[PDB]
Amino acid sequence: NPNYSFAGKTSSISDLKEVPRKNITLIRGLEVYEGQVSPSPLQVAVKTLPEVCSEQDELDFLMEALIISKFNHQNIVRCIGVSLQSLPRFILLELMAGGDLKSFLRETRPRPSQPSSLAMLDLLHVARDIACGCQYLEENHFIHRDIAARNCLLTCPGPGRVAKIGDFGMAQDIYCAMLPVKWMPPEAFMEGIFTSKTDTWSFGVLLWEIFSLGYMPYPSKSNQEVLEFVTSGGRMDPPKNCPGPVYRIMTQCWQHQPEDRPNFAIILERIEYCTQDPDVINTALPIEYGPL
Repeated sequence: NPNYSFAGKTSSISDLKEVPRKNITLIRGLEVYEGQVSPSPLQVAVKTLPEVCSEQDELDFLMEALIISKFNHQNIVRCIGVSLQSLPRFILLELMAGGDLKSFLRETRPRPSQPSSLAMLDLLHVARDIACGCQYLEENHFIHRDIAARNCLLTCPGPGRVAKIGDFGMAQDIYCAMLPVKWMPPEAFMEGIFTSKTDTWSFGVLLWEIFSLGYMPYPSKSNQEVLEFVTSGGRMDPPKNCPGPVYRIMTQCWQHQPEDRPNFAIILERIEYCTQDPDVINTALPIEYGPL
């Protein structure tokens, strides 16, 4: 019966909104499923706990539910509720029909078949959306410890999409071959120290992911190669066609000392300035060659 504290308030399993299992219908796989909760039922994403799981997996599933349920921000995926009293156990989330941001960027790259699928403003809007969520976490003293394109989701694929932070596993914090080293600042991988300025660093890496249209950070480098590179002052080059003003946000996010990195209010200010600049937003994204 673990307690969870966020923004000075403590909650437990009893605070989670239990939805009767009979009101929940699974529609398709997306494990995660599209579902409906009951003339116009609510469309949801359903995250499931495998019945064949360990006891730690059970506790981790509960904690995930507690964490997400206590956030209240338009750029953090909503929790509709849970169904923990039937098996397999469910967490019911906001349906994000656009899927994860990394997959979206890769699949929606400008190609000859789709020459204007995305523009710079689309990318700056995604960046602003996630920075807004990050500012909310910072203001509420929550350290994400796992900001990355794979952990962000889109409301829909088409125009008007809103990006949100969707996953809260805190993968960077060991307090390893699964460690997301490519998103971690020096103090995190060396000393295991995390603060809101460690989220700033990771946001810089996300910005690179966005403006590269979904490339893996540090092209051709392994995890240890990246660790040694970043420790010695090495930084990524700009993504292809990346405007100078946008690259400078990245390089500010990657200052060696945490105190020299911007907070999320400043990041948002800088993203807004880029969004206003015609030379930035009139920059064409590269076209990835393919058939008509």
